[PDB]
Amino acid sequence: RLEIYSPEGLRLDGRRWNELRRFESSINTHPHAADGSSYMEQGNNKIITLVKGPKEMDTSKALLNVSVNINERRVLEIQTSLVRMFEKNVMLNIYPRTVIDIEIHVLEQDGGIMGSLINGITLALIDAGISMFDYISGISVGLYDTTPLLDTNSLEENAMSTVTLGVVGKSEKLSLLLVEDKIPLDRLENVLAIGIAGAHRVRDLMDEELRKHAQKR
Amino acid sequence: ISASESKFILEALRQNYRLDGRSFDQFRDVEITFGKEFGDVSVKMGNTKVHCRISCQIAQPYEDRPFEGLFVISTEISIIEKSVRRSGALDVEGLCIVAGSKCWAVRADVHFLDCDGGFIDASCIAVMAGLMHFKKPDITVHGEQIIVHPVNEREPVPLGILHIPICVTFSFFNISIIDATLKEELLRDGVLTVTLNKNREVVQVSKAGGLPMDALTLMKCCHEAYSIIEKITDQILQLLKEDSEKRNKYAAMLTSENAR
Amino acid sequence: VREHYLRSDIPCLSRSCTKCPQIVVPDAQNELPKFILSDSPLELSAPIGKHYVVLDTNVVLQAIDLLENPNCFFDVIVPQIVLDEVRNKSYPVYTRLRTLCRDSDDHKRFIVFHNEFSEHTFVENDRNDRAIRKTCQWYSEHLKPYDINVVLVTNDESNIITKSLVQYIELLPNADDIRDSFTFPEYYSTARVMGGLKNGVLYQGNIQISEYNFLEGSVSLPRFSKPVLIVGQKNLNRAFNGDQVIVELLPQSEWKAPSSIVLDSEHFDVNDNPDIENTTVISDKQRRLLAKDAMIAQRSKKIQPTAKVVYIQRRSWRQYVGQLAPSSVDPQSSSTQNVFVILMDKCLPKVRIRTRRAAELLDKRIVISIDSWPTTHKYPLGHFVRDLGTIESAQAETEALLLEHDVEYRPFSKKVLECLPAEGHDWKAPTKLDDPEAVSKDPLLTKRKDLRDKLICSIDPPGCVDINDALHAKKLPNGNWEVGVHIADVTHFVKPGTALDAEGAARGTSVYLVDKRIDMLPMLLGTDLCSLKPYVDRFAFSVIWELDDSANIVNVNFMKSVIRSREAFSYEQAQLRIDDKTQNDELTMGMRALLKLSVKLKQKRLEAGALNLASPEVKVHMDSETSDPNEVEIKKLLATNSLVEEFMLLANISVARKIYDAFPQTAMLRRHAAPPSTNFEILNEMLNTRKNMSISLESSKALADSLDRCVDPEDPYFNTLVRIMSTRCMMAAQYFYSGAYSYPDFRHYGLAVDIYTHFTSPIRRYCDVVAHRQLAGAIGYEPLSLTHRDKNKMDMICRNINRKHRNAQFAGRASIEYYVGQVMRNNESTETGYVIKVFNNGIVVLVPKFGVEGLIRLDNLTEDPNSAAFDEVEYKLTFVPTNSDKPRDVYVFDKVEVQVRSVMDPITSKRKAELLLK
Ligand SMILES: [Cl-]
Repeated sequence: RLEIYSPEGLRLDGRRWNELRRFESSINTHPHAADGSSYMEQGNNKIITLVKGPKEMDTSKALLNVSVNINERRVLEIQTSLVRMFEKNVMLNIYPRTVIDIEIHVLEQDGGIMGSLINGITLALIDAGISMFDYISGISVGLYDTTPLLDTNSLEENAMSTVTLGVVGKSEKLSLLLVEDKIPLDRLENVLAIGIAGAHRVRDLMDEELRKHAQKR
Repeated sequence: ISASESKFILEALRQNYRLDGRSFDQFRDVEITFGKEFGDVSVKMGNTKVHCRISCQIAQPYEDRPFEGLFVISTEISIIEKSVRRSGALDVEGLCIVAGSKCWAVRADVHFLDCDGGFIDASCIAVMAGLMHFKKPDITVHGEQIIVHPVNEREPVPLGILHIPICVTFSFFNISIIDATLKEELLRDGVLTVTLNKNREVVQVSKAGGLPMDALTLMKCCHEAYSIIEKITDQILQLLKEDSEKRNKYAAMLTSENAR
Repeated sequence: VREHYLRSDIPCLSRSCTKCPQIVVPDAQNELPKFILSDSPLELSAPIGKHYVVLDTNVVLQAIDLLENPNCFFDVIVPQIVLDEVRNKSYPVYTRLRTLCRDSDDHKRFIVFHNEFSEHTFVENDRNDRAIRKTCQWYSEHLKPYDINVVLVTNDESNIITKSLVQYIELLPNADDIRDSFTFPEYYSTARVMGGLKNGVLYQGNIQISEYNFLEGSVSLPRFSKPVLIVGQKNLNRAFNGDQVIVELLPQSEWKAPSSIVLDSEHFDVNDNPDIENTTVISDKQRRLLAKDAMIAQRSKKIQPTAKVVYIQRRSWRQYVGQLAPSSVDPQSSSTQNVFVILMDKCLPKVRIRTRRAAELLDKRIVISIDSWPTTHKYPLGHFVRDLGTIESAQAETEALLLEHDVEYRPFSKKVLECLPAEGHDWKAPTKLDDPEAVSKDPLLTKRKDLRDKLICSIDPPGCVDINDALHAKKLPNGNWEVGVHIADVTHFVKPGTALDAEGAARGTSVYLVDKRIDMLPMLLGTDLCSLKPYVDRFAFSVIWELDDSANIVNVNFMKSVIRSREAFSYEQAQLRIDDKTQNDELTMGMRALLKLSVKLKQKRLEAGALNLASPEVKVHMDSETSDPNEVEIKKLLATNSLVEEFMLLANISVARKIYDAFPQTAMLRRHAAPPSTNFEILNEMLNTRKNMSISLESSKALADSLDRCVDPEDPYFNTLVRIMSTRCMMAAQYFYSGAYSYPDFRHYGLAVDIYTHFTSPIRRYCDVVAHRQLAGAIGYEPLSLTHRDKNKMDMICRNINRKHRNAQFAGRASIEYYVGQVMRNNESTETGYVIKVFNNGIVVLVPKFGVEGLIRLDNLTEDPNSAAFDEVEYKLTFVPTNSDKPRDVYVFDKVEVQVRSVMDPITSKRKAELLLK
């Protein structure tokens, strides 16, 4: 048994309500296996994402494919949700007569994979040099009583309703909104408010590494 | 859809009317019809017609979950997923008979007759109408592990229902409309499907691609949706009460528990 | 592997940190953390002076009671790691330690300091002792500037002030006020049990659990005069009240007297966690209690045969009503949870269930079912069935009463319809009995007599929905009096082998809650057609006597009749008419004739040793032979009550005889056994010791007379109390067919009559249905259904109706008990009670007005229990009341004053509305 949210506002891992968990990244993790590739740790989450770039079939478009491996229903769901997002988002009209194959491997998961999955893919594609409209970043919020908790580990998804959002750049428009368990209508908007800020931070963190890796050479 | 007919529908929405007369926030008049057997419901939405049939049989539970029964849906044209179970609409823990060894497996086979959109939405009314109109055999489970149960000898019992979730599907253009027809549906650029119950909780929301949508436009949708969901809940409830009355002409004279 | 982040946010929490208020961040609601612990804490002698206290985990587990005490721990720090270790050993105690923090105020204050999350305090065998130590150093260093010092109370440098609990308490100003701190035996095999049975060394029985100690039970056995006791968790061996059980006697070294302590599941072993698919913490409160009960057990005279349960032959398990233990549930977590359910029956243990909706169901009255109770689990395991609604809900309460007593409340089967008359409310008694169309539609009419000239009237309580019984009286030419009891002819309407009959048979008897009536039979019969309504022809079965000046029976006749009641009086309305000398018409004249005759009939029965049930308050603790539901507030009786009663009684007697004489095999009858003189032991011992009196048991007359002798010159009412108390000792009457017993066993003991049956109330009772059909046969009106000659079927009817009656009364008395509870709460009312029981840790009070018991518990009777005196010979409890300072003696039979208020239990997080002493 645990205390999900102390009255001193401290959670199981010692975070507060509006605090992300640790988020570190790498790009170009597989220079030969892929055209782009990313490795990403988000809390205890751990994902390799690989885009085997525009290759040889719509003549108007490129075709996109997300393949996600864990180490059946839930999987195909996760997949087809991510193909949908990144179909809108990638400029498939710049790469006609072509396939982009996104192959993911989830090494470890501990709450909010979907959000984690999104950030990984986004990183892999920027690395791929594939063009897209904006940068979608992903995140989960959960509702504890009257208080949103901003980045849910697995013990947190079990004890409260969760919302995942994928956010388009520094804007407030959502590419993806998945409200996954019950939330009172009169509390949804505030939860979305927190998702959007955390999502923005994730992007901000994402941007740093892309800055960093860019300075080597 | 011809290039013309598409130009005509799309322009009309830029003006801002819909070819069938109804407005952007308007859900097709819902027509619920109950059949002879309990659990047998037929829902009609403009030119969309769906039939659901609730069935029920002893099974067993999963080794994971000894203290709860099973609920399966199966659709077959001739989201829906989360809602029903997610809401605690159907209390699966109340379908446990003997922890670990015996329980109820409930089914809804949903069958689409004619489709003019509203597949997700009509499906969900159908299951919920079905689920609330259905009745279980009566069992005697004295014997600890021995289950007795029939049939006309005893009157069937309802399932206990804790929310009535309803879906409303918004189609978007490049501008949002509720319960698209098929032709409307084919030209849409994006989908968002809000489920709520009359208790005012958002049971589940789903949006993946295409048109990026504002926090406020989600909220705006949830409200437009809720207002509908009342009507449909009050409708489903009245049509049960009217069905139950028709089957029990003489309830009034038959009550045991009479007030002082 | 869990993540772990370290902080600089986390405050001292001392109202005098002046650095921490700049470490600090607003919470979600943009509110700065309120600092809790005081500027000026308790200053002890130095070194120490002004100090905060820092609790070790084992101090909390063993001494949570003393922590809750309002006179000792004022500023306390709970290291997060101690909070955690406590919550894993026992969630209930954790719950209680959080309440203390939460409820921090001017008197007492507790905080949690998250030692494991600060950069400063976190530490990397038992690391956890060093963890806690470092908190104290940090808080010492942190606080020095304000003269505040840390003390660490423990059990098992130094440079940190470190004291045992014993040692900390001794340093206090008011130091010397010190209330200071598994497997069941397998059941036998079949072959073994059977062995033991064949040799007479094992015994079959029905375990009744005692009503104030869920861990004491008894089983009646022929060999033994008093009930054989079964005492404790182990010897009870997972039985439930009701279960058929096999027992073995324990050696006499193990025999025990009836326990002197009260107990329930809610208040025993309260520190346990439920656990599904663990070193126990015993509270000091409990050690101390089971001490005192063992101390009493050492010395008592009058020990009785004790046994132990070796096999469960029949499990009593059904669906049970209960509400969750808030102390086992996390109210803000949507996870699935192992939790405890407290059942509504105080006899039962509590149940483990695992549920996805722990938090949602938390103030619901729910239904559950037991699945198993194996040797290696301290509690049964069950599973959630459904939610009846909220605990205040009232409609959810009615549903629970009915469920708990297995009373069916659903509507009547639609198969019943077809058996009621086609013409429903338009049904009419024929004008001419010899009418030919009528005679074809129903040929039995020829045998029906016409009593429409009889000046018949009825008398019932007011608000009577169904009129079963009616009466007339006419003076005969010769001097004698013709008298008539005319009963609803339900048997004309309710035919055997029909859905309608099957139903009433199944139901057995109508049921009455305070707010609700479960009908045995459709309203169309009971309220309309069968009821002997005024100014309407109505079929009846009539017993007409000719009675002499002395009330003797000169003859009797039985006949299906037509009748038409001239009037419907309530009892009061009847009393009025008779006492109105201006009215002297024939019907009135008969009414007065009834009363005078009735008074004699009762004298007849008193001189045969009938029990005096004149007081209405006594009348409640028995059956009512009219089938009248009890009132909540006991009304005073009038002459007319007895008038109606003695005549129903007479009709019952005369039918009993006739139907026996025609059918010695299978006459439907009611008997009442004389109690064993053992039942009265505790009463005469209470009566001697406290009152210099006693009740005599040679015979029911010897007793009746001895009650008349129990008179307290001090108190008039005492006498009636004694009566009320001697009735609890009486046996239950029971229905039975004549075949199963011999004649001198037919006796009704309390009514003092050779033979008896229920006949005057067929709408509300199925026994009278059967006796009507039987009488019909006895007079040759119509042949008896073969069903009612079939001993096998007639046993199954008897078993049932006795059960349904038992349950009916129990249902109805629980409804009253629940309403009196609300009425005293709602009206904040003060009422007069009498003490009928004294335990070491509570008393039981009767509230005469409502004729209801309740238990006032010891720690609801005093702020300090540990100083109380119990005397088992003197039937005396001595204690210091709350809101007062003087020692108080309470004894059995003491007139007290009582009231109801909402108490919140510190152990049970629940806030019920308990009964208190004014
Ligand atoms: Cl590589």
